[PDB]
This record gives sequence, structure tokens and C-alpha cells, in this order.
Amino acid sequence: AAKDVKFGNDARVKMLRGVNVLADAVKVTLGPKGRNVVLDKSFGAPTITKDGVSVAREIELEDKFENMGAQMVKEVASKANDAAGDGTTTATVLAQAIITEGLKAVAAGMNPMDLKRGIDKAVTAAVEELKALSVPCSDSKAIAQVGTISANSDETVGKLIAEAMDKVGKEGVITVEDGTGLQDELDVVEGMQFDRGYLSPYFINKPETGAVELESPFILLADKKISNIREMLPVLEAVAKAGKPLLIIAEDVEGEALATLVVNTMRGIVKVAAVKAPGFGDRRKAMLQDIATLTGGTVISEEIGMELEKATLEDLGQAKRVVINKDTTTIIDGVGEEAAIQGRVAQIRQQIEEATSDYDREKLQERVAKLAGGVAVIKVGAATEVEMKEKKARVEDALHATRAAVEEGVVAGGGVALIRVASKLADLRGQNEDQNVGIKVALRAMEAPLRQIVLNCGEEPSVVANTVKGGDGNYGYNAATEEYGNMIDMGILDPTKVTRSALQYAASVAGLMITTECMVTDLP
Amino acid sequence: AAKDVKFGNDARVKMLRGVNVLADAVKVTLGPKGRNVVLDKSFGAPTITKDGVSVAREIELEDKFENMGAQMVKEVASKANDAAGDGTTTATVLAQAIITEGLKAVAAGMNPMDLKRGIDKAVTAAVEELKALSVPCSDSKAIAQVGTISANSDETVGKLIAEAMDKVGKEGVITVEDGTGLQDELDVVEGMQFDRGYLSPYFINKPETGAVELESPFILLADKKISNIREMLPVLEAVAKAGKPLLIIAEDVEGEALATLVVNTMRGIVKVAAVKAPGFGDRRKAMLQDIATLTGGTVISEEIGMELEKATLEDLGQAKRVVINKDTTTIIDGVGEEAAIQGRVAQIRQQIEEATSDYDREKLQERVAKLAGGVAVIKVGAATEVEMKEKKARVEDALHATRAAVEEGVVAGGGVALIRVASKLADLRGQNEDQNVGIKVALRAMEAPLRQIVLNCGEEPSVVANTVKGGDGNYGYNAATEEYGNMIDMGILDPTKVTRSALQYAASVAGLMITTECMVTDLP
Amino acid sequence: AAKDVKFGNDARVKMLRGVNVLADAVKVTLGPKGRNVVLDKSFGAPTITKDGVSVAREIELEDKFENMGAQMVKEVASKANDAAGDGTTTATVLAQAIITEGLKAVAAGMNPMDLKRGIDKAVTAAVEELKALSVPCSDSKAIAQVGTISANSDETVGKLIAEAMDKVGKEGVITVEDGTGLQDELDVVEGMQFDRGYLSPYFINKPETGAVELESPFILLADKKISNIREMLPVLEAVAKAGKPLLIIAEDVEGEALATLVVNTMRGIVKVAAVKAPGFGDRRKAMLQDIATLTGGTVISEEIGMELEKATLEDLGQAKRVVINKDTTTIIDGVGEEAAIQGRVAQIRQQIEEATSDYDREKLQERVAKLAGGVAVIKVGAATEVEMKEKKARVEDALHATRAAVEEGVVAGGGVALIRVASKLADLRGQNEDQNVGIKVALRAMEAPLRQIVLNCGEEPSVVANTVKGGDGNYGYNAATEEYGNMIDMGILDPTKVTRSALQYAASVAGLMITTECMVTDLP
Amino acid sequence: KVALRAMEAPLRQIVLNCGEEPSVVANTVKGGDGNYGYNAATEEYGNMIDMGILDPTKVTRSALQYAASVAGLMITTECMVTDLP
Ligand SMILES: Nc1ncnc2c1ncn2[C@@H]1O[C@H](COP(=O)(O)OP(=O)(O)O)[C@@H](O)[C@H]1O
Ligand SMILES: Nc1ncnc2c1ncn2[C@@H]1O[C@H](COP(=O)(O)OP(=O)(O)O)[C@@H](O)[C@H]1O
Ligand SMILES: Nc1ncnc2c1ncn2[C@@H]1O[C@H](COP(=O)(O)OP(=O)(O)O)[C@@H](O)[C@H]1O
Ligand SMILES: [Mg+2]
Ligand SMILES: [Mg+2]
Ligand SMILES: [Mg+2]
Repeated sequence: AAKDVKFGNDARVKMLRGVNVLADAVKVTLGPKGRNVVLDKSFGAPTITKDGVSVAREIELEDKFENMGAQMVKEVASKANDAAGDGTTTATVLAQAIITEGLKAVAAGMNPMDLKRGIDKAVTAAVEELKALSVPCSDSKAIAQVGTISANSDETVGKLIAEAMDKVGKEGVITVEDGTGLQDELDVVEGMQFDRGYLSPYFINKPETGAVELESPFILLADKKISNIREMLPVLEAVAKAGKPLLIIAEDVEGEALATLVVNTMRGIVKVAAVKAPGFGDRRKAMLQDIATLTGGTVISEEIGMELEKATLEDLGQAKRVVINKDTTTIIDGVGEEAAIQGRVAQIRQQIEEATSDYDREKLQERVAKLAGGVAVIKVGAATEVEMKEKKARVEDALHATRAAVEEGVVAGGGVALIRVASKLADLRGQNEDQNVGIKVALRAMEAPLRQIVLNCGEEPSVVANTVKGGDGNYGYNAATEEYGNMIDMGILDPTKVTRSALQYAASVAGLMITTECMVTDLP
Repeated sequence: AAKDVKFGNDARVKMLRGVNVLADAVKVTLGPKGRNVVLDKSFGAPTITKDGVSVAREIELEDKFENMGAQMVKEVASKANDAAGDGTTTATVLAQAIITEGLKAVAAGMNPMDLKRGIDKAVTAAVEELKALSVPCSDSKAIAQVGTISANSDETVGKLIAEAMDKVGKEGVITVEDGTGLQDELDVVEGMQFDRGYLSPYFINKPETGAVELESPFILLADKKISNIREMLPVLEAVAKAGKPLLIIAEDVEGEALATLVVNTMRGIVKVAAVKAPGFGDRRKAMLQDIATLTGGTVISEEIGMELEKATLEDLGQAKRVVINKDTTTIIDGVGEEAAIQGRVAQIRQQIEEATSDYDREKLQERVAKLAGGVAVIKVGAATEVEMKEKKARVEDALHATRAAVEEGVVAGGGVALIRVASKLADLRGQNEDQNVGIKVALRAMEAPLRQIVLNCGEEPSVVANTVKGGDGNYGYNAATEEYGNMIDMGILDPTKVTRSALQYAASVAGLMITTECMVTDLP
Repeated sequence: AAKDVKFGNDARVKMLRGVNVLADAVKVTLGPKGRNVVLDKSFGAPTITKDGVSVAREIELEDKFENMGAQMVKEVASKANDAAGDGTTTATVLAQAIITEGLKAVAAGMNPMDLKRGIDKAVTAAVEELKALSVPCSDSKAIAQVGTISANSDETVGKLIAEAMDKVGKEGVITVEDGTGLQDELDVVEGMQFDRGYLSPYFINKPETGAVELESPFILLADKKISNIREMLPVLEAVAKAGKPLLIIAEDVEGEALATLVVNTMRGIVKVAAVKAPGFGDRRKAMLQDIATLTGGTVISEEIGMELEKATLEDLGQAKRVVINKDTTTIIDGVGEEAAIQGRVAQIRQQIEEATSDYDREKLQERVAKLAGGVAVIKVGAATEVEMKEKKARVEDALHATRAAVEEGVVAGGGVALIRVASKLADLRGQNEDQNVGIKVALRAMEAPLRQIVLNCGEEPSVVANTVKGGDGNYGYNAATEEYGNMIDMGILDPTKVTRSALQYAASVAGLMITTECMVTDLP
Repeated sequence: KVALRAMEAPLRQIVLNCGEEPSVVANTVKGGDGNYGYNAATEEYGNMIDMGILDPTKVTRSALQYAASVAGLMITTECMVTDLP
């Protein structure tokens, strides 16, 4: 409908004020001494979090022009989270510093577009510098330090995470779930496992809980539902000749087959249990080949040249044992060759290098870990429920941070890396003076993440920065201990990827944001 | 949508005031002299209760920030109820004292994150102390004392509950129902009983009331409904041959089976009555195996290897006698070996140790009680329906408290245990001064439950506390008798579990709550 | 219903003000130093653009009469975009200049109709001048310069665009898609390709990802779907006999045909893969003739005179090899005579000059490019989503501008061409004085685009223009370098078509707009 | 702590008025000893008395004693009385 128009300074002032509100709320959660922010929920109990991105999503302003400024700055915090899942609070601070200084430059009559180019060039130079500074983080102690630092300096979190990454491996999958107790627990899963129950509660091999343990079983994979069509007897009787247990994978099994099966198992003629496939057509069908190849078995292609009783005992896969409960089925170890195992993994490389990334890579990776790596689950400890989400969320941030630290390395924390790189870039200049100022402005903004940490500690942000700048390399001030030294020695580490991403995302929105002459919005 | 934001002290002050309103309403219901709170309902007659958790649920505030404070403290009261079902009012009081002192520390300029750690560390130390103070609750008199104390010092309640736990047993099930009369009454049921009536009103053995008593009957368990499938006559005949009564359990019996059956029972050929299974198929089928094993019978596996005709007379379970009426069927004692009964119970151990807890365990235990234990029902007397609500509610609290006291033991009441443990922890300090203050803050908050009891009695909370602190061991002040002495001697007992849970839940919410810098809420 | 009516002077003032608001918002985005405009969305995050047409669309006014003026000027910006996709901001400026001066003439008591046609005569004369000044632009450097100038002086954009036009050719199709990285990337597609995957994932010729490469394959085109009328064996057998791979194009291929086909391909009997036709009935059927003629094959006309079985091996088309994946099918090169390729293209000439224009020629040309030319895709780099649309939008404007520059040539930029033509037309007069004033008004308005650019920069618009007028030929002022010289040397180019279109569209609406005596609108 | 911390403010105020960093100047001044300090007029560090910037000991004392006297006096005040508009 009809819209309100603001030009130049009036538009920018409202924009900045909106930006300041969002940024101020986000800043208080930054650092070891960072403070919690509570998001009010109508639906249920209020949520308290130290996560800047979570706070950013919630904030919208009554003033349409101020709101627009806040909405645009909101995205940098949101984008940083997508990139690495950490440093979102830090990224917002850089946007605050850049925008305020950029607008100040704009007031002078300097061309904003030139200022943007200066900032962008400064950013590009800064990114290259970060890569040179990044030190590899391949040791468990360093990994623990990043986890601990991400989790608002919780030593126990870093400790548990380090244990898990070493254990699962480089390509393994680690997740976190709410714990029943007040104590944090770690679970490690060995071999292939999936969320399938047994269709025959009656057949329990030994332990109670519906637990089935088959010793050196034959594994069958099929593409069809089994009901009245019994004809598969020569395959099933072949198993009887062997005197070994049979594991069945198919779309479904109904009582007719199960009825004969339960009696056959009861008298010891055959020890056989049947379970349903993984779940969805493109899902379960895709995961069947790997199960079969891993166990050395053959998938029955209903679709291709195969039939229900057309398939010898040769076709069935072999495993030393399987554990089945009402909710899950696990194979101890299917017997298959590494070349086939690795080969299945090798064909997975296209699957791994997929445009979708989110959703596709994590489930896919799960197969990868199940096929050769492993799966780890972490339980979170806390007395009620509000404590549990906060504790849990930070652990995930640490989980994401460690994954990032391993792949791209780490840099000194406390904002020292950005301030240290700024000194390095003091000689960078552009096409004209407006660009030179823009460059210089970006360098100025680099300092802010460091000083927010100090500010939140109730100490002079400027005084600490002057001494830190005075220092060399990794020298910096530890907010927790309230003293100077070497940041790396202390254990305060920033994954290079989050540091890099924060600066780039903050700068990307900020350059365009400062160049806005006119803003348009609807009246109340 | 659009957000209203408060920072620092303004946020915390609003939060505190909201918490104070919630806690003030809760406090008046704490102690022997505690007073009732009336909750209004547009639906019908208002509910009056001394139960703090119920009062907490109903409190919501007009001020959006104040409401946020109250909503967060609401959870500690509610969480405590989930754990033990008692001490919810006491837990709220601890939250009140911890929060007020914690915020005061925050005002001082101390880092709240550190304050939280001090509190959390202090809580862990306090919990360990409670276990050492805790003494076993085994005798009936002590159980009665906890029941009596829980039910706002009602002696009759403690007396009746003690009789029931001893009588039913350690794993027995106790419930409470309203009473027809003005007097409290206890009902105890032994053997296997269920809420199933008879399909044939016509077959009444001796007492009229739909009452069927069969002497040395054979019990039939089935997985199908019998409409036109009257065939099974050789089974029925085998029973006619036996000359013994027949009890029938199956999904349903139609008039066709009943019609022939009625004539057969009336002229003396056979005495047979049929009743429909427990209710829902997974649930009825699950309870059928125990019924058969308990009576030494065999469940007919229509599903597995059994048919309607196929089943010998010996398959049927045996019992001394059964009692049947329109609403319920009861078996005096099925004849089964002690080992088999115990064995079903043994497989139930997985069932007992279930992640579900709520609902699954209650029903599970009921099966277990029927299998080997006993079931008790308590009726509550009162002239009016609302009086009945208050009286009954307190009885349940005592029931939960006794269950808690038996499993985890008891500690001295009147808040003496928390104040007594506080003296012990005077030696606890940590990483920094802010933590030390946080620890100290928690110790001070410990005192509050004791003083609220005294405050509600119209006496100086501080003066009684000074003498209590002055005392040793279990020495304390009895609010009801208005004098000092040994609390254990008095008969005032606090189950260790409720006391521990209250402190833990109160502190966990309080630690995060005191660390809040910014609050977000919707506009008026 | 019930209309508010304004006459003469009051109506025109309201109209002018509405126009001025719209124009002023548009004006700030004109030039190298032009500034961005942010459009607020209730849906997602706000949009930031320098594109005048996008801004014009979003502007609606609270005052009903002013809004009417704004809506009326909105079309000139919208029409310019439709004609060339560039020059929309400039067109609005001309409308601003013409209308303001025209209204002033109206105020004098001059006949508006005479003023309007005087303007129209001047416009027609100005257009003729533009063709004379227009110079060819067939060289890559000049094309790059227009791309760079359109993209708000971004050199990298102009460089990449020039490369694509040269390589795909005159009739090639170029589109732009968001890039995953922070860098710009160019993709070129050669040969015949369509967006359809394979219905047989099982048959992969060599590389994974479903990549199928058939060497010297036969191509089958059909108007059929195949279920159980597999009966095409004589055709399939003929191919088996030849030992060559088969590619199948038809409405659908399913289960039974694929099942047998899969076994045949795996064991080496035949190497055959099938893919679904292009998409919709007439659309896919229309594209079948070209596929078959290109490959030298014959489409199976179910409808005309051919049967499923009926078709010899010669009917099938031949290609060197094809590339197939899960979402795309590509033919390296079908062997077909150029006379046939051009002949297919020749029948396309009617298709090319189709009244539909929008949509029809774009897709039609895509077929054309696939038939003989090439297809190019450009990817745009940016850290965040808001940067991404702005960067990409400008690239599209440049893409459209280059297309316009090639077909109609270019003129010197900075508004120099309009100012230069205006000096030439100083001798143009009409039937009466009122027309003569209108002519003069048009010439006067021509100057404005030049001065608006300078005004955006921050320099005196009149001073620069006075010196520019003093100059000759292509002499002008470069806003970005802040100096005078030859605009062509500089690399500042305006496609003749956008320049011409802006002037004609602005003038057409402006003439009618200044002739308004009375306005009709609804009440508040 | 309130009294000691309050002492710092006049220095900071001097520097703040000048448009210089109060925290940075205060930090460096704290490091020094005796009459060493920052001269706001000349923007440099040295012996303030030698430089020519000084206050009588009596005025500094009197200002500090009165400020504390009134502050404490307000802190202990529980009631205020005035006429309505
Ligand atoms: N104890 C500490 N001492 C000094 N710096 C710290 C300490 N803990 C964390 N930091 C730093 O401050 C930054 C922000 O903390 P954090 O709240 O985790 O923000 P993110 O949420 O990481 O923006 C870190 O990336 C790190 O460099
Ligand atoms: N007669 C009494 N004398 C002293 N203390 C008592 C007496 N009765 C109860 N108390 C104490 O006060 C607490 C609060 O009573 P209650 O109403 O049951 O609150 P909860 O609802 O248990 O907070 C008890 O747990 C107990 O320690
Ligand atoms: N650096 C420059 N120096 C002088 N003129 C320029 C420069 N850059 C662009 N222009 C001119 O100003 C016009 C407006 O730019 P543009 O934003 O693309 O508007 P349109 O969107 O073209 O109205 C161009 O068509 C061109 O002639
Ligand atoms: Mg973090
Ligand atoms: Mg109680
Ligand atoms: Mg343009």
C-alpha cells in the first residue's frame, strides 16, 4: 500500500538506532563473563540463552525504519550460524562497529559506494591474513580447549567432546540429547545400526527386552511385502540345512509368515527373526545395497532379474552376531571385504559432494560412519529443563566449533586475532580517499570484539586493548583470570573458520547497509 | 513480532517483583499453620488448596516482564512435584531467598556467571550432606509420622497410610478415591483382579449381584472373538467330562455361544461363565501370559501354533475359585508354581526399568502387584465436595511422601535439616571471590524454609532460628506445639528425597535466572 | 462511489507533488555515485536495490491525488524496463524535468494540447538524432564497457559478460544464477541438452552420480509410454544385433520394460538407458522433431503412420556419445546435416517473430541455441543473501544492456548524448507559440539526467553541465574520476536503445499528464 | 569502595571535558607515583606541581570532606517534606 519515505540522514539515523538495539542485546552475551538473555514464550516457559543468533531472530522494532535496520543486521548473525554454528555474537559486534563508523564517514559527504569498496578490499586482505595466522588443531587437548571456550569456558564440555572426536573419527557423527540424570554421559556406537523393531515379539533369542542375538546369521534383503505369498521355502529350508540363524530385511512381514516362523523357532528347527526395512522407499532402498555388500550378501531385486524363491543361500549375507530389540536392530559385524566396503564409501563421494549440504550430508554421513566410522551420542545434565536447553545449546556450539577447528585450524581468542591482523593491514590503500577511509574504518571495527569481552567484565575496554596492541603475536588479556599473558597457552582458542566467517558476513551486509540513501516502509 | 527490551537492573527488578508475587502467594501455604489459597474457575465451584505447586500453576502476571520472572520460578515448584510430589511450597521459598540474594550480588558488580558456579558448587556439597543426615524409614510409626506431617499434621491420615503400605507390601499399589460417607475408609484387594464384567447376566452362581463363584474352575485364554465359531466343543466337552466350572477369557463372546451356554449351565450339565479380556489388544494380550502362567494354564496362540478346537483340557489354567460381577472379575488363587510366578515378575524387571517412568510404571506395577503383591484403595470422608478435594489432595501428598521416605529415608523437619547442613558448609570456597559470595548466598537461602514456617505461625522467624542454630543435631522448634525439642521425637519428619529435590530444583533455575542481563517480551 | 474532484491548479499541484516524491526516491540511485534504496518486506528481510524500476513499483502515496500522479509516472519507469531492462532511473528523471517545466507552461495559461504535441514533435526529432549519433558496438572491449557501466561501474562484471557473448554467439542465451562461493563464475554449455534424468539409476555406463556415456548410440523418439506393450523387440533386437547403445525419449518408461532392460545391459547383451521427454505434451512433442532431425533419426509418429514395432534401425538417430545424470540428459553431437539443422532453424524464423515476444522467444531461442548455438550461465558471488540479489540484479541489467547495445549500437554516457542532441534541435518550431514552448521545454528537460548524476556525486550540477555544453562531440564529465574529457575514451557507454526508450517513454506519459484539467479519486 | 572510586571522577571529568580518554589517562596516572600525572592543558605526563598545575591541599581536602558529609547525610535520610503545587 502507501509508503513512508526517508532520505539520507533521517533514514540512516533511524536505521542505525534500530541496529544499535539489536546489537546491544546481542553484545551482553559475548565473553566468559557474558550475560544471559531471556526470550519470552507464550507457548510455554521462557527461554534463557547466551546464544547471540537466538536473540537476533526474536528482535523486531515498532519503528518501521529502525526495524528495517535491525532486520538487515539480524541476517549477518543468522548467516554466521549457518556457516559454522558459532561466533554469531562476535559477528554482530563487528557489524555494529563497521556500520556506526561507516555512517559517520557517509555524513562527511564521502561516496558510500567507494566506502563499501574500501571496506570490501580491507575485508579480503584480512581474510588472507587469518589463513596465515591459523595454526592446525589436531591434538585432543586443543580440541578440548575450543569446546570448553565455546561452551562459555565449561571445562567438562571440552573434555567430553575431545574424548568423542578421537573415538568416532574424522568422518563420524556426534549428536547431543537430553539426559535423564543431572550428570553428562557419552555413548559410542560400534558398527552398523538402525531404528528398526522386530515384527515377531515372540522370538527372543536370550536376553529380555525383546533382545535377539543371532550367532553367525544369514542376512536377507528384499524389495517386497510378505503375507500370504509363502513361496520362498527353498531359501528358508536351505537355512534350516545350515543350522544357522536368519535375519530378514524387507518392506514388511505379516502374521502368516511369522506364525510358521514362531513355531519353527520354538522347536529349534530354525532360529529366525524378521524386521522391517529402514523406512522410506528412496531411503531404505538406497541403504540396502550397503547392508548387503557389507555382509557379503545380495539384495533381492524384485525390480530386476530376481524372484521371491529365486536366490540361493549364497545370496544371503553373513555377520558374526546381531542385536535386536523392540525399537532397534544392530549388526555386530557383517563379513565383507574392505575393497567392497571402501568402494561403497568411494561411490559415496558424489553423495558427499552434494549441492543440498544441509539434511542430505548429515544423514548421508551417518551411513558413511555406520559403514566404516562410528556414531556418538552425548547426554546433557541439569536439574529442571531451562538449565537443560542452555547447557545443551552451548554443547552443540562447541560441537560445531570443534568440527570447524579441526578442518580450518584455530587462531588466538579474546579478539586478539582480528586486532593483531589490523596492525598488519595499516598499509592498505585504494583508488581514492573515500575508499582509503572505508578501509581504515574496517580496521577500526576489528578491535570491537576484543573490547566487548573486556566491557562485559566491567573493565576499561580501551585500556586493555592498548596493552594488547602493544603486545606481540598471541599475547592478550584473559577475561576469566583478569590478567595478561599468551592466549594460546591459557587455552582460549577461536576456530579460524568462525573468526573468518564473522568478519566476512558482518562486512558483507554492512557495506551495502551504509550505502543506503532512501528507505521505504508502511505507516503504523 | 515487535519487541520490548529491558537491560540490566531494570530487567532484573521487574523479574524479581514478578517472582516475589508468585512466591508470596506460595509461602502462606507452608507449615502446620499454613493457610489455604483459593483458585477461581469460571467452569464451576472454586478450588481451595494448601498445595504450593497447584497455586504456582495458576499464577500469571499482567506485567509482561514480571510474568516472565514468575513463569521461570513456576517451574521449580512444578519440577519438585514431578520428583516426589511434595515439598513444592518449600522449594519455592528457597528460590525466593536464593534469587533475592543473588540479584543483590549482581547489583554489587560481580560476574553472575561466577555467582552461578558458586551456587551450583554449594548445591552439590549440600546434597552430599543430606545423604549423610538421612536415616532409614522402615517402621510403621515413622511412616505414619511422615504421612501425618505431609497431610498438614493430620494424625488420622498417617495412621491409615502406615497400615496400607505394610499390608499391600513394598511394591504394592495404593490409590485414593472419594467416599460415600463422612469417614475415611481403607480397602485392600488380594490375588488377581481386573475391571471386566460377565457377558452372560443369566449365569449367576450363588450370591445375586451379578456374582459368580466357580469352584476349582478351568481358565481359558484366547486371541479371538467367538460368534459363529461355536466349534471348540471337544474342549468344552472335556470340561463337561471333568465336571468342573469353566472361566473364559477372549476378545468377545456372542449371544450364539451364550445361548447354548445358558441352557447348559441351568440344568446342571456344566457351570460356565465368560468375560471379555482387559481392554486394548496390546494391553490385554500382554496381561494374558501372566494370567495363564499364574493359573498354570496355556494361552491359545491363534496367531502362532494353536487353533480353536486344538487345545487339550490340561491347557486350561486352574484356580481355587473366582468372583465375578457386572463390573469386575476376580480369581482367588490360580495354581501355578512359585518359580513361574516369580519368573514372570523377573522378566518384568526390564519393564520396571523403563525410560517412560510416568504411566508405564504405574500400570506395570499394578500388574506386578496383582501378580505377587496387593492393591489398596483409600476412601476420603468429608461433608462437602470441596472439603473432600482438600482432604484427598493432602492424603495423596502423604502417599507420595511415604513412598519417597521409604526409598530414600528421612531428615529432621521444620527446615532444621537445611539450616543444620548450612553450618557444615561454612568452609566451602572456590575459584574466585564472586563464586565464594555465590556459595555464601546459597547458605543464607537455606535458612528461609525454617523461618517461613515460624512466620506463618505469627512468631519472630529470626528469633526461633537463632535458638535452632544454637541447638545440636535434630533439635528444633515445633511450630504446632510452639516449643523447642528433638524434631524426630516430635514426629515431624521430612523425607530426604523431597528436601533434596527442592533445594536442587530451586537452585538450578535460580542460578540461570540471576545471570539474566536482558529480557524480551511482547508489548502491552 | 462518491468522488473527490480537483480542478486545474489545485489538481496539478497535487499531481506534481506525487510525481516529485516518486521521482526523488528514484533520483538518488542514478549514477556511479548513486545510492541504494531499501524496500521493506513484511515477508522476509528488507531488500536493498539501486534499480529505479524496482523502487517505482513499491511507491504508493497516502494523498489520493498525489498517488494518482505517482502511479502515472510509475509506468514510464516500468515501460523502460520492459523495452531494454535498463535506463529506468534515467527515464524517471526526464519525466520529472518535462512535467515540472510543462506544468509551468500550463500555469502561464497556455493550451496543454498544443504543448503536448509540440513536445511530441521534439521527441520524434530527438529520436532521429539518436540514431545518427549511435555507433556500432560489435567489439568485446566496448561490450565490456557497457556491461561495466550498467553494473554501476563494476569492471569484473563487464569483463565476464563480454566473454560469454563472444563465445555463445549472437543468438546464444545467457542467464544468471546465484553462486555458492564469494566469487563470480561463468559456465558454458555446448551441444543439445535437456533437464530430464534417467528412469534407470541401475544402469550407469561408467562414472557414478548416475552418469551414463553411450558411445555411437542410437536414439529413439516416441509418443508412447511403455508398461506391458514391451513389444518393440524387433527394434531392440536390431540394435542388439548392431551391438550399439540405445537412448530412448518418450512420455514414460516403467517397471516391466526397465526390469528386462536392466538385466540385458548388465550382462552385456545391450547397453540401453531411457530418459523422459522434455516436459509438457505440445512442448515435448514439438521438440522431438528437432532432436530426431539433428541426430538424423525419425520420430515415431503414433498419431500419423507409425506403430510401436514398426520402425527399422535406420529410423533411430545417431550421436557420437551422450551424457546422462539423475537430473539431466545431454547429447555430445547427433550426426545430422547442416542443411537439415538450418532448415529446422529456418522454420523457427516464424517462431522467432511471434506476437507473444515475452516468454515465447526466450524459450524458443533456447531451443535454437541448443539446435546450433550455445547456452551460458553466470554465477554471482557474495557472502550474504542481501548482497547477492543486488550484485546479481545489476549483472542482469548489464546483460540486457549489452544485448541492446549490440542490436541498436551505443552513444556517449553521462547524459551527454541527450544534452548534445538538444543543442542540435534549438531550431525546431511548431504550428503556434504554445507548441514552440513545449518543444523548448523538452530540450530543457534533456539536460537533467546529466546533472542528476553530478548532483548525486556532490558537485554543482549546473556548473558541470555548462562546461559540458561548451564542449563538442563526446566531450563530457566522468562522475567517478571527477574530470572532463572524452566519454568514449573513459569507457562510459549508453546503449542507444535504452537512451532512446527512456526519452520516448518519459515524454509519452508526460505529455498527457500535463494536459490534465481535472482529477477524480475516492475519499479518505 | 564507593568513596575511593568517587575520588577518581574529578580527573576523569577533566579529561572528559577536554575530549581525551578518561580511562586511558586514569590508568597511566595510577601507574605513576606522587605528584606525577597528566596535565590536561598540555596533554602530557610529569610532575603536575612542577608543570604549574596544582590545587591547595586545603581546597582538595575541604571539597572531599563536604562531598562525603552531604552524601552520607542523604544516605541516612528516610523522609522528605514539601508543599504541593
Ligand atoms: N575466558 C575467556 N577469556 C578471554 N576470551 C574469551 C574467553 N572465553 C571466550 N572468549 C572469547 O570471546 C569470544 C566470544 O564468546 P562467545 O560468547 O562464545 O561468542 P560466540 O557466542 O562465540 O560469539 C570467543 O570467540 C573467544 O575468542
Ligand atoms: N508441626 C510442625 N512443626 C514444625 N514444622 C512442621 C510442622 N509441620 C510441618 N512442618 C514442616 O514445614 C514443611 C512444610 O509443610 P508442607 O505444607 O507439607 O509443605 P510442602 O507442601 O511440604 O512445602 C514440612 O516439610 C516440615 O518440614
Ligand atoms: N562513472 C560514470 N561516469 C559518468 N557517467 C556514468 C558513470 N557511471 C554511469 N554513468 C551514467 O549514468 C547513467 C545512469 O546509471 P544507471 O544506474 O545504470 O541508471 P539506469 O539504471 O541506467 O537509469 C548511465 O546510463 C551512464 O550513462
Ligand atoms: Mg560460543
Ligand atoms: Mg506436604
Ligand atoms: Mg542500471
